[PDB]
Amino acid sequence: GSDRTEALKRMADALDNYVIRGVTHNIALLREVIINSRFVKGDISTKFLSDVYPDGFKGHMLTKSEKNQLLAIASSLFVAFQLRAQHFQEN
Amino acid sequence: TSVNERIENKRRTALLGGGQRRIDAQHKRGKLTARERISLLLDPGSFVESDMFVEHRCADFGMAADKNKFPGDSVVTGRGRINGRLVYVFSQDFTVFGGSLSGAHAQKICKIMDQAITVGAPVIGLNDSGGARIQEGVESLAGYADIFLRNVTASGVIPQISLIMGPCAGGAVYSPALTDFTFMVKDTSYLFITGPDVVKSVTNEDVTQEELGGAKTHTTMSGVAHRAFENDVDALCNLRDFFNYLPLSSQDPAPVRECHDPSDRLVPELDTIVPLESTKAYNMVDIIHSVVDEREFFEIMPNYAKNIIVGFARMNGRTVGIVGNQPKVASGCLDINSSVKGARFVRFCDAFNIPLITFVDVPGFLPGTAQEYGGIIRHGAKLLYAFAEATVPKVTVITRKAYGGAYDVMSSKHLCGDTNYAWPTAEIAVMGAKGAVEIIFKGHENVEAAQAEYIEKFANPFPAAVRGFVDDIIQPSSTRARICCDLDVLASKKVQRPWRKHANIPL
Ligand SMILES: CC(=O)SCCNC(=O)CCNC(=O)[C@H](O)C(C)(C)COP(=O)(O)OP(=O)(O)OC[C@H]1O[C@@H](n2cnc3c(N)ncnc32)[C@H](O)[C@@H]1OP(=O)(O)O
Ligand SMILES: *C(=O)CCCC[C@@H]1SC[C@@H]2NC(=O)N[C@@H]21
Repeated sequence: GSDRTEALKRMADALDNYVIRGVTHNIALLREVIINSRFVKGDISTKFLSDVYPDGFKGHMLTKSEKNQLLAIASSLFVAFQLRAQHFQEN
Repeated sequence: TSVNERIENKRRTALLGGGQRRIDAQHKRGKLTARERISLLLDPGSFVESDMFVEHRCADFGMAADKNKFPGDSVVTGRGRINGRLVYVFSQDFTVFGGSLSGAHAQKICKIMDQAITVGAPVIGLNDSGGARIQEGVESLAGYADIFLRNVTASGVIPQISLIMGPCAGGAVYSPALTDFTFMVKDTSYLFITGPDVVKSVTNEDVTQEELGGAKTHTTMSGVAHRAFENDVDALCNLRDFFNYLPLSSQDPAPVRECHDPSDRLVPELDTIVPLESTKAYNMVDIIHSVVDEREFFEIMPNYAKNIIVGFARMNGRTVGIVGNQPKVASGCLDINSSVKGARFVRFCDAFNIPLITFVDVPGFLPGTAQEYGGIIRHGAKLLYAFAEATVPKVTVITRKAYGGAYDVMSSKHLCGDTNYAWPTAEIAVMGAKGAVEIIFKGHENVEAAQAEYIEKFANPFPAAVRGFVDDIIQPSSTRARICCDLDVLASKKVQRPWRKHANIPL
């Protein structure tokens, strides 16, 4: 991108639109590191990951608003399948 | 006391059934009541209860006592809808005389059986019974006979589904044998004629309740139950999903539902599934999941006769049945157990106008005295018969092996098939190169040199295709597109057959 924020935002978007299924991949780790406040500011050392994840990688941690969005999306998608299940060709 | 007060008092008792203390025990054991199960199964508010005020008329052995007068007489019957589609249900209530069958009990079930046949709607039974009610004696035996007569009459007319939600003993254990699918609940449901008490008394054998007739036995070893589910809530959730596959009656075409999965997409993942080396197995399920709409597949008997895969799926919205081999198990060979499961599935789908898709990869039959003495010949004829007599669209794709008589058993084109596709890895022959060449050139010199020439000419799908056995040889990635095209034009197919009172299956 033209600047540091544009390239990072575009990377975040590419990772969420990148479909890998059949194996275990490391997208969750890449998606969280690039959005880390130290990475965006640039306070990165060669041992960065060892201090951020001293007990291992745990996955993306949700905040209050993100949990509400995840619950709303999962609930709306659940209902969308329940409604599709009722649309038959008329007998 | 007014009549309205008496009516209200009967309504309250009918809802409690066997009483609150029994209901409390019902939950302690981890079971739902008969009415709670229906509320989960059917669309909210759609259920209408029939004959809620019927009571038994037996007066002998103290049955005339007020303490025995349970409105509903141990069954909840009525009608409703699942996703807007009409279905009839009944559920046996274990808290009232142990769920035992009375004369009036059967009568109510028969009533539902008759309305469903007349209109053309499926019947779903939730069975849980301790057997015949001995206080009435022979009245309950007539009850079973009348139910059996309806279950036979309804065969091929309306789907019949039986979900077992508890123990089942005596004559009751035969109704799931007449219906089309039997499902169970793990560690909760049982199917047996006599209990362990009789086995110990008759013969010197030691067995417990789970070993004799538990859900794990019937879904893994005897081949009686089509699938067991972990608990009551999950069992009914999957039952609603299963229901959505089937037509309401055999007079109806396979249901077609809204579908977002483009019918003309390719599946590149198929081109490399089948190894070039003949001794390397692969998972047939990977092919099935990639072809079917949105990768949804409903597998039947996942733990029984694993060498053959049968189940339900949709393609372009239309329900289809899928049958295929599993090369991972017993090299993909046919045996007694696989023929029984296959023939039963094929026949149901034909009766209710559900197209068949066949994925062939079968090297022959399982050899050995275990199968010879078991009647492998008599049993293999069941699958050949089920395909040969089918009148619904049949689309066969051969993914790799098809040796010997198994070629024709697995729905070959000459059994009135509609289309037959081969992948480039398919090989159709009476037997493999080793057997065929050593037999043809028996006692000759330089057999291995002759084998090299034989393999180059015959170890491929071409000597069959050039004779009209195969309609095309397709890149595997296009399989879904080809099948979708055939299904949407064979759906209007009609054929005639000579009249016969009934079919005569080899048994
Ligand atoms: C040969 C043939 O095919 S005919 C078979 C005849 N079948 C029967 O009569 C039932 C078989 N034997 C039994 O009764 C067994 O106990 C079974 C099959 C009901 C299973 O027993 P369980 O699941 O443990 O239920 P259990 O018998 O403990 O239930 C007890 C209650 O149910 C009722 N009950 C149990 N068995 C029967 C029965 N055979 N008939 C009528 N009511 C029964 C009792 O009223 C008893 O009352 P309670 O609430 O005060 O205890
Ligand atoms: C080697 O011993 C040859 C084994 C036979 C190959 C398989 S096993 C069962 C099927 N029957 C048959 O003739 N071929 C198949």
